[PDB]
Amino acid sequence: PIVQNLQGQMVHQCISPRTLNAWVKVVEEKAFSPEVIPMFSALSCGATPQDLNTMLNTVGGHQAAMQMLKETINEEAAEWDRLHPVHAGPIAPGQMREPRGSDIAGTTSTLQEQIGWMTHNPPIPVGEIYKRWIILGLNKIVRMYSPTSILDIRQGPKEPFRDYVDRFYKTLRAEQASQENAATETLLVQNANPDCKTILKALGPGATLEEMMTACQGV
Amino acid sequence: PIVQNLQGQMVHQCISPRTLNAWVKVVEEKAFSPEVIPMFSALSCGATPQDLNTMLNTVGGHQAAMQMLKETINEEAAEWDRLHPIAPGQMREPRGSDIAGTTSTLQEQIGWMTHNPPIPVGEIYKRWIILGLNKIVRMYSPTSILDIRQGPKEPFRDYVDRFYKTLRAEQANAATETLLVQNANPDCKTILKALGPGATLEEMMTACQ
Amino acid sequence: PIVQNLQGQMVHQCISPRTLNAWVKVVEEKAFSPEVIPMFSALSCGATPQDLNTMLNTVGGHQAAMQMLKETINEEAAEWDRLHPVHAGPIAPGQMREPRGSDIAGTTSTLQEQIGWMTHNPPIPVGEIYKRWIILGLNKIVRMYSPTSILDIRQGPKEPFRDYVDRFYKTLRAEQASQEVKNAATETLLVQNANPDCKTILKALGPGATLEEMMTACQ
Amino acid sequence: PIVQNLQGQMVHQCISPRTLNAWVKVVEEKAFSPEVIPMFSALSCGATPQDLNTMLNTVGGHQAAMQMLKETINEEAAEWDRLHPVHAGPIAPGQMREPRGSDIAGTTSTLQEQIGWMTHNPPIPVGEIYKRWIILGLNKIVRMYSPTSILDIRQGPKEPFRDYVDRFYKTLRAEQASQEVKNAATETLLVQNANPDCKTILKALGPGATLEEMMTACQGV
Amino acid sequence: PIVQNLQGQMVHQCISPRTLNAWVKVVEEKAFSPEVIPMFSALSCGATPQDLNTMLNTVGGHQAAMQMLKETINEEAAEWDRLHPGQMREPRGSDIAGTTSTLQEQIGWMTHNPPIPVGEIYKRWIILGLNKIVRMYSPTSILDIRQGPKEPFRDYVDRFYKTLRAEQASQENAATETLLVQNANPDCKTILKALGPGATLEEMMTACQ
Amino acid sequence: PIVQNLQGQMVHQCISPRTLNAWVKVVEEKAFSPEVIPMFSALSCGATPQDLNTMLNTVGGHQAAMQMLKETINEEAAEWDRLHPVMREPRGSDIAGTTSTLQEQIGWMTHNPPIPVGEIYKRWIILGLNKIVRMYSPTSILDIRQGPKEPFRDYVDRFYKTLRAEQASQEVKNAATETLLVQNANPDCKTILKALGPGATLEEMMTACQG
Ligand SMILES: O=P(O)(O)O[C@H]1[C@H](OP(=O)(O)O)[C@@H](OP(=O)(O)O)[C@H](OP(=O)(O)O)[C@@H](OP(=O)(O)O)[C@H]1OP(=O)(O)O
Ligand SMILES: O=P(O)(O)O[C@H]1[C@H](OP(=O)(O)O)[C@@H](OP(=O)(O)O)[C@H](OP(=O)(O)O)[C@@H](OP(=O)(O)O)[C@H]1OP(=O)(O)O
Repeated sequence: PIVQNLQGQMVHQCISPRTLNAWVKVVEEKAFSPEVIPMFSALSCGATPQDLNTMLNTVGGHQAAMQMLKETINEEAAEWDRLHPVHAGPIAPGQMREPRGSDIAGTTSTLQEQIGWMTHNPPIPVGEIYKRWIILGLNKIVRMYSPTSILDIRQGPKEPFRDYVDRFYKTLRAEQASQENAATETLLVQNANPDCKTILKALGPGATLEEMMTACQGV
Repeated sequence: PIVQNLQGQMVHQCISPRTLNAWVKVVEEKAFSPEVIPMFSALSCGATPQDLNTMLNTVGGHQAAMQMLKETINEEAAEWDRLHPIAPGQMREPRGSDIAGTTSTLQEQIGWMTHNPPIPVGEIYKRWIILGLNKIVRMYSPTSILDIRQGPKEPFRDYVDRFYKTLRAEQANAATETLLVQNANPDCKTILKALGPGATLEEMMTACQ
Repeated sequence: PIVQNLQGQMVHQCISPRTLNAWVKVVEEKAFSPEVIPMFSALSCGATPQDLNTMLNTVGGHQAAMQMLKETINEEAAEWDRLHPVHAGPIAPGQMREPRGSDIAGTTSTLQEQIGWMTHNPPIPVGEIYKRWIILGLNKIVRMYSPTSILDIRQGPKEPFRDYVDRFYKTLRAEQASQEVKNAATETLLVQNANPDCKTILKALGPGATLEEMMTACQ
Repeated sequence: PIVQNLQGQMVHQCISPRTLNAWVKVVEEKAFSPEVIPMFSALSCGATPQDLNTMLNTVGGHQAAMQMLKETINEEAAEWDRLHPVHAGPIAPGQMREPRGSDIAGTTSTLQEQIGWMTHNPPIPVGEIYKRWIILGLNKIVRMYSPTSILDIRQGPKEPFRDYVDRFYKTLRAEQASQEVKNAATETLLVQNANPDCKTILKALGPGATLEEMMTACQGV
Repeated sequence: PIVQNLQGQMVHQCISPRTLNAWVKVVEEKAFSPEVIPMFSALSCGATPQDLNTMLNTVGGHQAAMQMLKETINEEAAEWDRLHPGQMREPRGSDIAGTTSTLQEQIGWMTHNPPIPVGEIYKRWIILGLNKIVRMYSPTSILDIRQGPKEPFRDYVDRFYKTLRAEQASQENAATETLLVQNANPDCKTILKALGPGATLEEMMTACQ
Repeated sequence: PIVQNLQGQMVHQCISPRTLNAWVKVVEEKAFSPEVIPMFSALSCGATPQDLNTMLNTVGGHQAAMQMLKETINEEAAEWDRLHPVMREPRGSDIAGTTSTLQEQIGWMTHNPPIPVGEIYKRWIILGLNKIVRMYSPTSILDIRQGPKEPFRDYVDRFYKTLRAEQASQEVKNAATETLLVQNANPDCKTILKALGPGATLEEMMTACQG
């Protein structure tokens, strides 16, 4: 990554073995659960395109997801090339060549060029752009790899309400690739067992989740 | 987080993998026991709203508690917007979603936190998060304090352990402790009542040994 | 904690996750064995009252011991307030206010104030004072939670002398006897409670035998 | 490795035990799967030829692959010597002798000479050149140790399409030591080797479908 | 410990949790095998008497050995007081052992010009006591190490020099070579005597391969 | 070890617990396999004689090998004293850290020009470890024969692993090793290898015998 030292310099630093092993183990253990996407975004803090490619390429399995991710990266790179055409001619002294789509993705750019863009005045954050594309692709992968539909989450006859809500919002987070309505509240209240459904319907509209789980604690 | 370097400057630093793994494992292993809230407050030392959202979002399970936490954060953000509705260099004040890192960038968060005077959006957001976590800890407590009664052959030390564990869970005030003397078995209750008021817990546990 | 940087300044540093995990695991694994108190004193090196409260509050179990520790801390704070009365007289124009009992315990003081007292010239080491109180309370807890009395430590018929002396001095360390009481109780109880073989051998060594000679003769 | 410190100096640093153990365990657990090569490239960040030789020599097994790697390194060194004949003359003042093939491989060069080449202005990245050669040899080893041909990857009757594509691009990555492998023949072989149901759906999607659309259309079949 | 930072200054540093855990686990796993003494000497690099007392006091078991070590430290302190009955004050025996000296005084002696290494002296005493403990905790006598009928010579020499290192509290003579050749099984004994006197261990183990 | 700080100075640094534990675990797990010697050379990077003695003395087992190593170190020190008759000049035992202090070792290693007592001692230690590795080698290269159904890759693995063990080195390939390699292969792979002809690289040999 590119981090700031003690002398106030933006310098390049080798990616640590702890970060590599952490990302590899996160992918091995959690597959493409939603919480993988924050973790990735946290483990690639200040990363260069080379570091991002390193994190993605060290994954051994999930090659379908990785190939999808390459297709998404190519789409976003083509859009970047359409919106930011690199002008021909020679580069002025003291200036950097403008990055193509593959330059942001670390395919046709060197590490020295990536450091140059990221530490230039004004900076071109190629690492953050590439990370944005990668996070788009990973959102697609998370939505695709979601196992269960939200319509199939129904509270058991003797299942506690807390576990039912856990499965509900876990499934919803998996299918939306996001933790961010009225249809969700109605689907939530509708799929409860008769007791909790009667209590929740008795609570009236406009109720919060804390009140809902408090009213069904032990029912 | 935003930390002070060995040269005296307040700079931004990437959140360490050990802190992330430590928080994730704390949530996975301890669920929402009370001691999770201090640990969190220690692992988010000097954290920005982005770092707080990172710590909360890396949690895989307990999505009911996390959604409750989002509701609490939205409530506190709406309250902030209600309590905080032109100079040349008048810096913009943070909205509710700006403190929560929803509508603010890392550059803006560092801007508020390092301004003169500073607006510690990280500490405010951490205050809201700790409120929500207090609610979650209070709800996830298994037993009520009124249901903590000393067994016929239960040692007094274990009974006090369960008593103050449950009490700590439900109080995420001082008159509740009176229940400790009331819910003891007849022997220990008679001895403790004989000790009178002003008796410390050490004397109580010694008298019932 | 408060540590020294490169330019010789005493600055505040966030408590590391390794120290937190080390303290939590020490409490979980060793309960309130005596060696926990030195370990604590080592893990809280240079700690502020906030850091000490963090270390105490991260303990999940032993809430009876933690409440006892809170009572002891309140006692020592009240004694501090008794020994340092707030004087009603002429204060110097640059006279900094002295910390109260609750200020040293981190209850009514902020982190900036704690750093202020600890880094002042001359310093008021509120962290070391609070750590002294906490170590007093932990001493009480260790003394109370000691399972066996020293009078009940008797060498087994086939128990090796090394294991018997190990249990003897472990129990003695747990009960915390003064050097005179530990020397008398050690001289009479140690030799007296040995099995007939080791007792005969030890008696054959003559008076004034050191523990090394006693354990060598019974090997 | 040669890294930059807090004061912006390029200094030599002893290779860390964590990097050594990480590389050794990666070789022990993953053998010569493709993902080993990126990992290597990450663990040898800023490495000198001496550090590269250290990482390669700490490998205990796979001595056939290691000896092959020595042959590849010697070939690339001979090619370097063919492309850069050092002039039989005296070294200019304030300069360094140009590195031969064995100098880049750390065989006939000292650590101080490697630091000299790597920290000179302009630098001669002997570590990056040697790493390029090593990555060539490791690419050969990965392609050779690939167990299955891409032609033998056929979707099972009840195998999910996601697992079939996983095995497909995993095998293809192993056989090419690369992930930029998706062309026309791979897309047609991919659609062709699917089970009748998924093959009918994929052909019904039409030409030019993305992999996301292909796996979405065959989800739950 | 007192270590040198990146700016060439000798400063005091808090003992790291990794060193504490390393020492505690070394004592728990290896007990008082000889190799514990070098490890200790490595983990107490640059340590003050306070740090040494910290390392010794964190040991939970082996309280007999710890009391022995305390007695040995008191003996060496009494000997130091016997040898030492703008002039800086000299440290007494209890000052070197960290009993009657503060951390400020220890740093004062250790960082003076010329330095008075109270930490290295205390470490010398502690290593003496630990040598005593290692010699006592040795399980087997060297005279009882005899090569088995089908035991390889390499394993026999391993046990031989492990036991010898345990009873010497050091691995650094001729009676050991004669006892070694004497304690071999008949085959290896005939081969070793056929090698002749003055044979090195490499030749002895090579001849029995 | 002696490492470089921010002011460009060579200063002494306490040996880390992770390096000690790494070396101890390497000895416990790998015994005296050849790859231990590079690992050692990497874990003692910039080490002082005191640090080298620390790494060697923390080994709990293999006391026969450690005593052999002590004998080799004493031989190399006596030879150093014979070749260099007498800051004070270092003796053989001074380089081995026996009769020298840490301050003296730092003095020699940080002098201009430096006297690398750590690198000399490390050379001696690596000599002794080479002896130990060659002795602890289990099998002779002449006993490595390809099984009837053993893949050629595994046979070459055992071949060059055994050869590396018997020479304490990887630079071992020559004409005798190539002819012994082709000779000890099973009839099928031997026929294919003979069909390749001379000058065939190991890559071509392993490709021709695949499957
Ligand atoms: O006190 P800590 O926060 O736990 O700092 C440690 C310490 O780093 P510094 O002393 O440089 O701050 C370790 O250094 P050692 O002395 O053990 O070598 C280092 O380990 P490395 O040697 O592997 O650099 C480790 O870093 P890592 O996280 O990469 O394990 C890092 O811990 P933090 O990174 O968590 O601060
Ligand atoms: O001495 P230990 O308490 O057993 O500490 C180890 C050690 O961690 P540290 O050296 O950072 O304290 C391992 O680190 P390695 O050098 O083996 O890498 C680490 O393993 P990881 O590398 O996987 O982090 C492991 O952690 P884990 O529990 O996740 O296996 C952790 O053990 P504890 O966590 O029990 O302290």
